[PDB]
Amino acid sequence: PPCQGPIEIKETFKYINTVVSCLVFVLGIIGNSTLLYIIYKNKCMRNGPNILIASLALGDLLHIVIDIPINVYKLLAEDWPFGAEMCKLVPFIQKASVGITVLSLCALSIDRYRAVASWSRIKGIGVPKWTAVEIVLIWVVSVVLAVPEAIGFDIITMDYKGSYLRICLLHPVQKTAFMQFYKTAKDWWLFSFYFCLPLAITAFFYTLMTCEMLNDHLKQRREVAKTVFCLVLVFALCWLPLHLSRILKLTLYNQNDPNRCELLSFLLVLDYIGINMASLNSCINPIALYLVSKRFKNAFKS
Amino acid sequence: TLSAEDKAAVERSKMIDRNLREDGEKAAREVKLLLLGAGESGKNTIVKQMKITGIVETHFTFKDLHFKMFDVGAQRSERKKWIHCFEGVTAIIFCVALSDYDLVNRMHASMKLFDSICNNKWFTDTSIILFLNKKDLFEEKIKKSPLTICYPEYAGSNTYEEAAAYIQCQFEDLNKRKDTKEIYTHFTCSTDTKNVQFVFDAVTDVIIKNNLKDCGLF
Amino acid sequence: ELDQLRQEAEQLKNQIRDARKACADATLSQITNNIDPVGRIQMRTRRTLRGHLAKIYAMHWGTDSRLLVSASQDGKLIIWDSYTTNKVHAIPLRSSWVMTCAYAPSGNYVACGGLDNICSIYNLKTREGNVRVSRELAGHTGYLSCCRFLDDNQIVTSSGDTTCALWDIETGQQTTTFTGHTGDVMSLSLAPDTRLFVSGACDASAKLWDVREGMCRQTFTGHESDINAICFFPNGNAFATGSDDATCRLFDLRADQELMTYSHDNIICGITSVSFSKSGRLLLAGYDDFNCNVWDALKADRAGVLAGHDNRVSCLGVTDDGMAVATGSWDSFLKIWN
Amino acid sequence: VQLVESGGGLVQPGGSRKLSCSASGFAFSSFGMHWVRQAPEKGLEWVAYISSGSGTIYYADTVKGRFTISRDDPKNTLFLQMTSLRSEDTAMYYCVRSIYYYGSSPFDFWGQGTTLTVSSDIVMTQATSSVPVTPGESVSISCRSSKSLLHSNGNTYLYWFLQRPGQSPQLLIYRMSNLASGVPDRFSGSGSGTAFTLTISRLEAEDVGVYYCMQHLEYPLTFGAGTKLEL
Amino acid sequence: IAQARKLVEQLKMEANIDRIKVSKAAADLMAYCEAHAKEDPLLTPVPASENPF
Amino acid sequence: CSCSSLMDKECVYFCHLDIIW
Repeated sequence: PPCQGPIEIKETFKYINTVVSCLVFVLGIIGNSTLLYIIYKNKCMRNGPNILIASLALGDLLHIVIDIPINVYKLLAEDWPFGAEMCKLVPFIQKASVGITVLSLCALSIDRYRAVASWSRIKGIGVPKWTAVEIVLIWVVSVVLAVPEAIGFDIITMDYKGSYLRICLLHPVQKTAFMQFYKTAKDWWLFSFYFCLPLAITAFFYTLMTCEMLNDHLKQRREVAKTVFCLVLVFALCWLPLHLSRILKLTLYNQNDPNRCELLSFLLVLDYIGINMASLNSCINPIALYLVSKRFKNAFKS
Repeated sequence: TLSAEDKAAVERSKMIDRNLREDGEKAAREVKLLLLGAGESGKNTIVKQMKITGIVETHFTFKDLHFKMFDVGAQRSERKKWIHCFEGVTAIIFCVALSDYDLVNRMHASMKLFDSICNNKWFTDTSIILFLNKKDLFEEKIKKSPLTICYPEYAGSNTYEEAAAYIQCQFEDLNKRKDTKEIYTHFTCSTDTKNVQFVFDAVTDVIIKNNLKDCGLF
Repeated sequence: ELDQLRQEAEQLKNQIRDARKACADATLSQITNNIDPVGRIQMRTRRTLRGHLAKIYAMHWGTDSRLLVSASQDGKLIIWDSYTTNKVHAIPLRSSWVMTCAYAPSGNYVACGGLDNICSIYNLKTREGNVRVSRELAGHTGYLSCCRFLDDNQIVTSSGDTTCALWDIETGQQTTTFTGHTGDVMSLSLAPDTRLFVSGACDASAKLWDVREGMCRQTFTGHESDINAICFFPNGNAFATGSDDATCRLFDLRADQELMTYSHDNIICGITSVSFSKSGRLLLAGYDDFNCNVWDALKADRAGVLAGHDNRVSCLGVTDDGMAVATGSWDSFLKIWN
Repeated sequence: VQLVESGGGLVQPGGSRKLSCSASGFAFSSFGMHWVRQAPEKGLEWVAYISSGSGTIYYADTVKGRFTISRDDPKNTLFLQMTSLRSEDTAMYYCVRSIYYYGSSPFDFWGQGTTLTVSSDIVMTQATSSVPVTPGESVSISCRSSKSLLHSNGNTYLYWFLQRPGQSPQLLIYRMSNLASGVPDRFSGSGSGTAFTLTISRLEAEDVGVYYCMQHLEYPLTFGAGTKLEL
Repeated sequence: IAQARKLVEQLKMEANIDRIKVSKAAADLMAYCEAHAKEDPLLTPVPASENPF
Repeated sequence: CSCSSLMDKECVYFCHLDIIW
């Protein structure tokens, strides 16, 4: 059924979102750039977490560079003048960047828990034994689980009653039956693997870290205990709106509800805010390292 | 390319490299302690608890970590030319005797040596583990002697607990940093392995703190 | 009566000083400006030798100019093949506290000394195929600075005993003992003719001795702090010292004086190891600010910088061939700079 | 040092037997090990090789699969077990130690040998096989190759062995120029690719035997037919 | 008292040395440096034909 | 973004204005 059709993005919404997204983009790229520069200087403290922070920062830079520019252009032209192959590839790399980011966060969580629970290999500065396995496993699982998006998106120009569309949508009809099965409930699997699993594993590992961890000794036991928990809280808080928006647009979308036009418009507004917060979560990790360790504090202050 | 003998020579070097890393990982799972202190300041008695011509390396084990102690203050040599050899040590065990506070300026010499090595460039982050030896005789001699003799600008009651507390805080204030370098205090409780438990706990603490610093979480 | 001897001593010191000044009529700076400088020197890293997992404190080349032995604080000294970066041997030490590792000019033996006051001699070419200790030269009473070989049977060591001794491998006792230094001797260099050697101590004084006779012929002064490194000029008539003032002064054996100081205001750290080149035009230096310097031994102007190390360079040596320079720093890496 | 092997005896064709060599007096784990077959009348032939730590095994193409070797470093023993023997395997087997680094001398020591009776390679050719000599006379022995033994690194991998009548051959010169330890200085060697020579100066007694030229550029290690000296 | 006697004896022994002019030593140092300069692989860089590394 | 059919002019317009995700 046809609604009135007030499906549009507010002019003031574009005004605030463009500058906010650009500022988050600038802060994200510079923070990850100097993190990679500092990591390449940290050869006296070369360890597993040293590699993992670089991997998270590099994937973080990739995510921001490939997400912010295109999305902020969706507020000005909203027509996608890009190519068919680029339209078929950008979602794949974006999902790959998200995959490596969350897995690196998980990899950080296990390493920063084994530091206090496994004080048997007490020292040794270099490259660890099986971290090379984990980093490769992270980078291969990401693409293996992102290739459904690689072959899904495709431009098709429908004739709207007043314009000629250029949607880069997941096509309802495709060749492979597995793709139809995937896109049937893609949002649920996206929610579980990217939000719920990295939220549960990192929280559990840090909870184990605090339990094993718990004068100045006990105060610093609690200081790191609140630090990791606040870090996980930041991750969950900032990554929620994207997955919530996809869930709402999936099952709460009706077929004969007059409120659908308003619902979709606010769903778009929520989704734009969600991508802003996801980029904010991306930039969070350099801030967390700076506001905790004095080593990185003076490294940035140099 | 490489010939037959060159190929076998490379295989020999790789076999050597494997054995080097094998011994390297074994030595990594081992804690080194730079023991030192004043003359007859409990070092002769500490080694008898932590054992069962330039370096007297004392080797013993505990629950784990295979502690290694290099007694360097007993031999008579220069001050700070081999001190760069001991950089990177896990901890430094300083043994200061409380029975030398009346013998003549020994307490001053111990304190100045503590100040010199606590602020040293090499040992900026390495923790120092204190050991106040001869506690019982210290109580007896402060019963037979006043307390203001050692420190002219300090006044207080002539009781064991306040004297132990005041000397402990005086020693700990001699450092210029507190966040990175840590000082652990004890009193050599009796002659049992309780001292060994204390140093094991202190070494466990500093390993955890440095491990977190490597992870960027501390 | 003792003051009379003190008065005689200062009178002789004064008379030596003015005789030294009288023989001084010019400086090396006022003449080297006539000859053109080389310019800029680029030292590109060729080989990085990654076998040690602890800071290395000394290394030495072989006269073959291909093998070099390096000793670190992890308890093992490794024999390296420079051209292919191969571990020819790995010798476990009986005490990880090691300060030096020499190489016999014939290549048959490698010596090693440290905080145990013993320079133990290892035998490389053996029937059984395993490196075994040949001798242990105890009897020094002080930590060892460096051992140097004359032949396969004679070795000169300088220890913290404030003395230098000439040992004998086959017997085991020091035939000749050199004394006269006040502080501990921290460096030793052998002249190319192998007849005289120069030792550097904490007295801020460098003196050379008659190896055949056994007593010092003359003693040089002028340094302000302890001399951490001394290397002979290839011609054998000069040596360049190294102190903690970042000054690599240069002295004359025949003129019995000092030619020119090598002072740069940008460097206020300490010197760890100095050396020359095969021709002797440029002298290298190992500073405490994590990088190696390449001076000009005649013009006294920095002709380059070698800064591939992320820690202080504890030792550096030049092959007698003259091709490469091996710098080993506390990051457990030997780096070859052609 | 000494290498002593055992386990050799008459077998029927198609049978199996295992040869064991016991090593003593040196670091057995640091040395590679070679098996060489000396035919009842012919010259030396190579069989198999095991590196240090058993990380590399090579075989002659004539005994591939049929033979197999193993070592047990903790008990200092080398094994050569052979299955389905042919009639041409009747020979005397030596165990030879060889350690490879810069400046080493492989094939330095040879085992005594154990008898046995059953009822594309770089060809090394010696033009002569028997030259009469007298004491006090200088004699040159030349042995050619089917390919140049000079390598790109400068090493010319050519070896010379002297098998005195009655015992195992010993290394004289390694890499065609370097005299082995314990040999008199009167020997000499030089040459180039596909052209090698060994000049002996002031020949004396105890120098009479068969001289074998062995190439070590690549496996299998083909020996020469051997030149025999007579008085 | 004996130590001063030893030190002054060593100083007087070092006093009787036939030293040479400093300009002479500087000239010899210059002469040796330039004579062997052409065969210095560090002073004058070597092409990648005599380079082993 | 994902729709059920290519005829409902509401979801496809929504996919037009949505983000790349």
